[PDB]
Amino acid sequence: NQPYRTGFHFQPPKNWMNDPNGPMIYKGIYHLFYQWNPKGAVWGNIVWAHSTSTDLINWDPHPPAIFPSAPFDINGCWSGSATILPNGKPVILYTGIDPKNQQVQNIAEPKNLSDPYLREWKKSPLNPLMAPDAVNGINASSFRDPTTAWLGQDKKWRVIIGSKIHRRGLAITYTSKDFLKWEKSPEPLHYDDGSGMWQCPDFFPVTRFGSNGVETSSFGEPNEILKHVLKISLDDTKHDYYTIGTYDRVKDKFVPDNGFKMDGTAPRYDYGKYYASKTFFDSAKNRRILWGWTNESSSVEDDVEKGWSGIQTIPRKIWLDRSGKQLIQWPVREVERLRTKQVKNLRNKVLKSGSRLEVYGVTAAQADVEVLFKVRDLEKADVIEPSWTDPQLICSKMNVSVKSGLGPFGLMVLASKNLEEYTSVYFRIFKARQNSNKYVVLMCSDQSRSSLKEDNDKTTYGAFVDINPHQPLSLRALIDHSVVESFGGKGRACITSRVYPKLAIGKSSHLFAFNYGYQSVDVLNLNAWSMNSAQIS
Ligand SMILES: OC[C@H]1O[C@@](CO)(O[C@H]2O[C@H](CO)[C@@H](O)[C@H](O)[C@H]2O)[C@@H](O)[C@@H]1O
Ligand SMILES: *[C@@H]1O[C@H](CO)[C@@H](O)[C@H](O)[C@H]1NC(C)=O
Ligand SMILES: *[C@@H]1O[C@H](CO)[C@@H](O)[C@H](O)[C@H]1NC(C)=O
Ligand SMILES: *[C@@H]1O[C@H](CO)[C@@H](O)[C@H](O)[C@H]1NC(C)=O
Repeated sequence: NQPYRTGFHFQPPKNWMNDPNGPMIYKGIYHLFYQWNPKGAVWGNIVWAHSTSTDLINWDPHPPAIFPSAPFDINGCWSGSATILPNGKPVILYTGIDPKNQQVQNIAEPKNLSDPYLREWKKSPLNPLMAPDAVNGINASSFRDPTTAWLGQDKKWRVIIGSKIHRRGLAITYTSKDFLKWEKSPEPLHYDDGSGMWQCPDFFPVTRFGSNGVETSSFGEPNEILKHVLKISLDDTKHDYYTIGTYDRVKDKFVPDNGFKMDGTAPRYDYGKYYASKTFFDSAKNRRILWGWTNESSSVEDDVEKGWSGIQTIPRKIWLDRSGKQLIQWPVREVERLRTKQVKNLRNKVLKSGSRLEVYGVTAAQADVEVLFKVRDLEKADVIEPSWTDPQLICSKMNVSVKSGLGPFGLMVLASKNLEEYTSVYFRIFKARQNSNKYVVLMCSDQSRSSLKEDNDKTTYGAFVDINPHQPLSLRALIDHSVVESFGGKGRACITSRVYPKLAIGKSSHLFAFNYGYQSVDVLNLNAWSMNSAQIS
């Protein structure tokens, strides 16, 4: 009755969904809460719906845990997070709205401490632990989204909240004696002028040279080398920006790396439809999982008709790149279990100027794509014009049918029978200069013809990929009907989007490997795997 729902991602079986809340692991069992509306498909009566997992793919439902049932949140149960106590106990810090509509911070512990499901959450009476008042003085309507809490070189527990002072975005921190009495720190971990409110802030360390993530309370180790990443969801831009740096424990301030603010030149986790993103430390695999919400690119009139709004992007694994100034993301390996026992392959195939070879035997609407493009003679690449600095902007000013020396060439997913409607993520190579052997790799995700219904978020997203076009260029594509996640250079580039085709659905879907550019490129290899369904609820 509806071909726009995902088969292996995650979403409620009905109604609106928002921010990802309190992601963690306890007794080998992962947990996921989130902003959910039990009444309709439009933001409302938000509650902390629950679900659990053993492979971050299959989810078992559970009745809402944090919902309005006390003064301190009688008007709403906003986003929060869960900290792992130095004994294995998992609590929660969430923003509730009290009887006089003002963002207060409340804490919540579990009931049956032995229950591996933690379905019943107990909410302290001392709540709220933190609230905007006459002394702290802050926009009571702009003090929410508390992060996970990290100890320190002492007993002092630290955490930050997202606020704003006259357009001055920041992260208010509160030191805690023993996770009960919280003192309002007289200085934000950081802040940035210009950018509005700071939402869904997240603060966590990353080892420099290591794939597996680091704990949340790790401090100055003489053997291991740590770095820090503060990410915050912006308001007036609806994107996610992070930044890497150091953390002077003295002034409890965050110091980004060599000239890098949180807005202006700040990198995005995802250069497409991403939001409310948040991480969490996996004790079991020693990795850091990254959750992201991702709006609904369909008109609301649709969310009301289809009965649902909001999907959750596949948990990603992030970590610092070798260069040290960019996070590397790549979906959880355990998801490749939904891959059909079969295997669609294609190796050593030429892509003549403006050619395209179809990928046949595969659920074109629910698969895992993956290509390795090879570019010969990089010299044929064009030299970028000055102005072209914003990735997104270039991909929007130069659609798919506009040729380039090296490009455009990538994938066409959920493509229609004869291309009346298709999606096209691809690459374009240019020279940074002319003789200073340095190239720029453009990753574009065109949405202009993603569907036939003019009423959809057709905005195209753009991004740059820090890879060396000397070797082959990678590009993966998770395919799941309405949602498509793009990955370039092994995650180095993550552009996700939402499509709603009228002809490209179910068994009527097609895939396509193209190259409509001048110079012809080669397909060193390409594997498309059909993807079975995941038990979501
Ligand atoms: O409880 C809502 C929950 O969502 C967030 C996500 O960033 O709120 C933002 O998005 C809303 C929908 O566009 C806006 O109305 C709201 O003003 C904005 O902050 C979280 O901040 C919040 O916890
Ligand atoms: C509730 O928690 C208690 C912890 O003492 C546990 O003994 C009990 O099994 C739980 N409830 C049940 C029976 O599921
Ligand atoms: C800040 O607070 C004032 C009064 O509480 C409110 O009118 C204003 O909208 C707030 N600014 C925003 C949008 O964060
Ligand atoms: C959020 O989703 C809406 C549709 O509900 C879309 O139009 C918009 O581009 C997305 N982000 C914003 C507010 O720009």
